[PDB]
Amino acid sequence: TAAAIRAELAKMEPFFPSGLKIVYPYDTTPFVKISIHEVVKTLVEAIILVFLVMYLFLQNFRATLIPTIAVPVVLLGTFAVLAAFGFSINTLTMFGMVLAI
Amino acid sequence: DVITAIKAQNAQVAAGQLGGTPPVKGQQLNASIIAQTRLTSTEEFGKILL
Amino acid sequence: GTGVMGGMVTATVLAIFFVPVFFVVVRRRFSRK
Amino acid sequence: FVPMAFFGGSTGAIYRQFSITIVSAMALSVLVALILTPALCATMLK
Amino acid sequence: AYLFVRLPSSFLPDEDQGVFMTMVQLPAGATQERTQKVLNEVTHYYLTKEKNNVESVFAVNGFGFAGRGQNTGIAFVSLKDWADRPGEENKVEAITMRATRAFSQIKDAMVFAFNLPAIVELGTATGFDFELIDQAGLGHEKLTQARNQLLAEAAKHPDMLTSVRPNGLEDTPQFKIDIDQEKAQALGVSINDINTTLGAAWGGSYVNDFIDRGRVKKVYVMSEAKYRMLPDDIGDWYVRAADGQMVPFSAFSSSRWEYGSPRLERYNGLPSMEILGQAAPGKSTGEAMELMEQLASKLPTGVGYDWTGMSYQERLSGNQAPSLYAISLIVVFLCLAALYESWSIPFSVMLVVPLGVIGALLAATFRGLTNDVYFQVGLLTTIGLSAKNAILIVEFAKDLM
Amino acid sequence: RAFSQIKDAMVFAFNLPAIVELGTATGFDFELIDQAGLGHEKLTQARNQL
Amino acid sequence: GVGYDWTGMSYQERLSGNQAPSLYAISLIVVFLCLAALYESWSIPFSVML
Amino acid sequence: DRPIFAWVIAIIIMLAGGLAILKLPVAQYPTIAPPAVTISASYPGADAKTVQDTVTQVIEQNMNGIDNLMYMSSNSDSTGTVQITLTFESGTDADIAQVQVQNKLQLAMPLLPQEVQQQGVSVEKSSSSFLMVVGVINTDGTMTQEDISDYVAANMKDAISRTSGVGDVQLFGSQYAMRIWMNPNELNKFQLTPV
Amino acid sequence: ADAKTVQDTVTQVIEQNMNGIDNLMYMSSNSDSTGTVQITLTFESGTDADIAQVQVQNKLQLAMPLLPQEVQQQGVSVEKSSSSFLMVVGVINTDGTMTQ
Repeated sequence: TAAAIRAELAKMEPFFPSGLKIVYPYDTTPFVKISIHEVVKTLVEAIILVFLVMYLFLQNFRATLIPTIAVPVVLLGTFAVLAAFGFSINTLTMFGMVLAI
Repeated sequence: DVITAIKAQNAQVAAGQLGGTPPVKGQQLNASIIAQTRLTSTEEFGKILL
Repeated sequence: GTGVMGGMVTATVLAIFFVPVFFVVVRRRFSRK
Repeated sequence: FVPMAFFGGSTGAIYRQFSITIVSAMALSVLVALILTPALCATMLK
Repeated sequence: AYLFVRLPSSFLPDEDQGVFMTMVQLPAGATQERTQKVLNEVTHYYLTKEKNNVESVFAVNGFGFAGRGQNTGIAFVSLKDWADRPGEENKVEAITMRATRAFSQIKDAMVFAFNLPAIVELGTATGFDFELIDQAGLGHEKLTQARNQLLAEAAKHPDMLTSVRPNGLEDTPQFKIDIDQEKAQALGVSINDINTTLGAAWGGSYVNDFIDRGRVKKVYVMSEAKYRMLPDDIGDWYVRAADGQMVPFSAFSSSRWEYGSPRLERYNGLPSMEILGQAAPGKSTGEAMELMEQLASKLPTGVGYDWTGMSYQERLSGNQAPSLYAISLIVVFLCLAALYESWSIPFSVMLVVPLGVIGALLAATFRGLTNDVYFQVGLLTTIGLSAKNAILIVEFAKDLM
Repeated sequence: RAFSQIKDAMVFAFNLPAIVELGTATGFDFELIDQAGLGHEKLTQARNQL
Repeated sequence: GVGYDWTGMSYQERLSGNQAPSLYAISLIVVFLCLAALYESWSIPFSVML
Repeated sequence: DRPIFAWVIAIIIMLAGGLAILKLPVAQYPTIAPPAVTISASYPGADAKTVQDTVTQVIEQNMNGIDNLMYMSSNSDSTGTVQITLTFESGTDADIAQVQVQNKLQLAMPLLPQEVQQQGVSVEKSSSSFLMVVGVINTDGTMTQEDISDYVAANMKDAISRTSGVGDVQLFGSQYAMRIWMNPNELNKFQLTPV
Repeated sequence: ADAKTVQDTVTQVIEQNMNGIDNLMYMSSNSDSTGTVQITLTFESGTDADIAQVQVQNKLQLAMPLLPQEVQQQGVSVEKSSSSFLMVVGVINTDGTMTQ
């Protein structure tokens, strides 16, 4: 919704005369693109941390290049089953993804 | 005459407020003005002047 | 995060050698029948 | 997990805010890590 | 078992949102001028003694929540990024706290500044919302008194404790013109001419629409402020008679004061009032709302009650947490038989489950955390996780057997 | 050719595009909007200029 | 004070262009896909596909 | 089992999942709210007790046969405004709960005075929480509250609400009207009334 | 009514009141000299034509008493569009000709 509220306001930009500065005293859009940013920060921590705690215990590049290759497929395989029958496709699900991680 | 006198006395009108929307900078009080009200009983309908 | 790791620090250590772990195919399989 | 779909009203699909993905990432972890994994164990190992 | 039940349960943790808002409320009018001064002391505090936090203040005079008016007023606060405020002294956990302390500490206005509960509304945590309904068809004053009786009696119970306050209460003195119909009809003025001269000259009037440089806009007539500020400005309004006489109000009017409520509420087509309360520094809803029920039952006749945007409806943890694991426990030892045969394995786990739990409540007490809808999914994750710790040594022993 | 070849009226005769409308092939449809709130004549002239 | 838009021909976002390359894009990913299922490594994936 | 079939199923559930992340950009919530449909009427310059009876009660007395529904609350104000919020079950079609409300208002429409009837009445979906507030401020040759509040509506408020899924735009101000400020002394002098 | 009158007293009233219609792409006008106007609200290809029908009406019901009592009683109509006929059944005369 908010991606197109700006898009509608973007075309009014040039037909303004003197002293019409559009500000953002209240906004909930940058908080959301941070909830996505923190679930990219997390996961990458997990991918690296798993990649390491496999070199500890069962050391070898060619032994860790398997349980770490298997992990993205199940993650993006998750936001894929979100569409069908009558379920979702949102966030608090990208959040709920970090426990599924 | 009866009908016209009914809506002329059983009326719920809309009068404004003391110290309204655009004020004289220095106003201290604000109060909504009540003009006429809707008659509540059979007796008040009896006293409607024709 | 607390819900997992707090509920994990037990589950890991306290549920590998202690009580109802190996008290499972032993203490509550038979010991009776 | 999934029987959490028999939830309430305003705290409604918040327990469907998963148990489903935790089943998805679980059933995907039981299917993708079933079909694959053994697959990428025979190829290059040792 | 004695780890929670001791715990207050988190509904959903109220976050700092990078952005919060304040509120302003004034007594019995109390005009736009009287309020702007108060909104100036607020749109000053943020910009003067909180430069390193406040990005911008958006002061709006004549807004508030529950309704518009020359009495309310709010301001939206933008915050400087997130990394620009490190410590707890730096963000909306304490910013609102020393703000509430700095505002309401002094000055003749009700000011708060609250938090966005990370959602639209209904369901704080331990809070309630009571509705007091006129049932037998009493009066407004024969209801506000039952509201008074249940707010002065509920106020003599801080022994079990509750924090109760009403909404947009007031009941401001109103001015009542009394048009003498017999004096007006004999004097020679139309009753319809009087009400328009009082309506259009005091509250304004919508006449028609006009075109302004392309688009169509309204035409209002209200009269200059100078002649509508006070009760004495009523007298010098002259209405044309049938003869052609400029007859003023006075000679058929009766200037009387008297009270009246500016904000009337109704619940389901019945005169009703809130009332918006709490719980107690101890008990929560289940008792805090329950004792309130018969407190209203010991009130005058024709007074009933309902609960709205907090009375759920039927949800939360309670009445959703036991039936949660009920149809979970039936399935939890189910497939602990599929390849595990009889009731020999169904207790290998199923009772491993409270190994996971023990540390979860410990780390949500020795930390200060609370039972929420993620830790109550952590109570779901770890229990499933235990099916690779425990039941994945049972199908190593049963596989060895 | 037979219609518009002679006579003081604009006449065409076209084809049904095998659908309801929008999407001929290579064609466009331009809209010229009054934005700053000018006049009709201070728009028809921009229509004339374009 | 003169702006512009396009209506019943400005698509919206369709045609062949911007729909023909992303057509065979998610086609080409699937076109050599099952050219491996029973055909092993990247030896058959170019037997067709070209 | 052979692996190349599997390392192809893993190629799917990846571009079939990368196709579902193409719901860019992704919303924050979960529609957790029991859906609310609001009816907002405004009697200009009217008191609280008047709008309570002549406007508010008329609408409530006419709310019969609305599908589903939980409850309804009122806000008959002194400013001469009232809004009735009809709350429905969490999961009801907010598009059908929209039109049931309107088609009971259309039964009480000519019972509302011709002063309030032309003033508006509006039935829309609710949130009571803003997604964005775009402040239009001045930097030079300062126009003024009344001047900007007009232009914010005369040039770009119309472009919003009709756009991508806006419930109701509550603009901060007012667009121009032909304001006529009468003088009772100058009215009485020529034997004239507001009428 | 003339073109410039219906433009302001009828057409602009409806457009000023089109707020909160779900989905939607754009809206065009046709304030004519014949004293007629039709606003065509176009939606996304696949939207429910039954729900896009009623959103439009329930914003017209907000601008209904702002239209003059001359045009108000004359009609106003909200329906689905095609601008292309499926059939035209001409009723002609063969004997004792009645007239247009």
